[PDB]
Amino acid sequence: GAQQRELERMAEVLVTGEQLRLRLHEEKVIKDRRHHLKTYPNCFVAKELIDWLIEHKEASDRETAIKLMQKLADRGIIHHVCDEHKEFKDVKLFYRFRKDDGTFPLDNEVKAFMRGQRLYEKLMSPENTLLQPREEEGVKYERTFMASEFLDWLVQEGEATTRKEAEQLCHRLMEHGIIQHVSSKHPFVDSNLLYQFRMNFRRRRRLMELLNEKS
Repeated sequence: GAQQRELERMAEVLVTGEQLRLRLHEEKVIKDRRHHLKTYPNCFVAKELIDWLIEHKEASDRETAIKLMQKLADRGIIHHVCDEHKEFKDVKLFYRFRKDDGTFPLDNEVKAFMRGQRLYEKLMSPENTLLQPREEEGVKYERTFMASEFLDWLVQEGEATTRKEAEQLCHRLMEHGIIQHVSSKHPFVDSNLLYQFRMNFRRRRRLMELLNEKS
């Protein structure tokens, strides 16, 4: 129980950080920037991001905005572009998302959540209606999939090169609480059995959730 809850807290930070990284690229808060005759690619200015967080009503004041970003720095989501400041400071210093320079601190559980995120985005797209409601024993379940059909899809979509690899991915998703069997706890089996996502990758997190307990 405790370990699953801790992983879920980890997943909330990964999802929140990633949702933010994408918005800041689209808004051009992250871009290539000059300082002392050099160009620093894919970075943001700390003081500017604080301005932006307040403008977009993600934080009420600078003090709180800073706590939000310090959390992302502590969690390995962002870092100073030259690794010269562990503190997130409200000044003209440049910081970068670790995904954007290939320095993200990876482990097997992080990898699973990132795969899950990438999968779920596809399952939310207008062209994909694999996830379907199903009823079993007078109870209706939302957004279900048959295990076998989900493996077919993973290979079709290029998320796995083979069915074995697709099955292994699903075992990892199950292990880390990302998917679950419908109705009762059960392992993932390539089969007629029904599963659904347990982790929610759709919801737009409020950045203030980063100050939630044990985040």
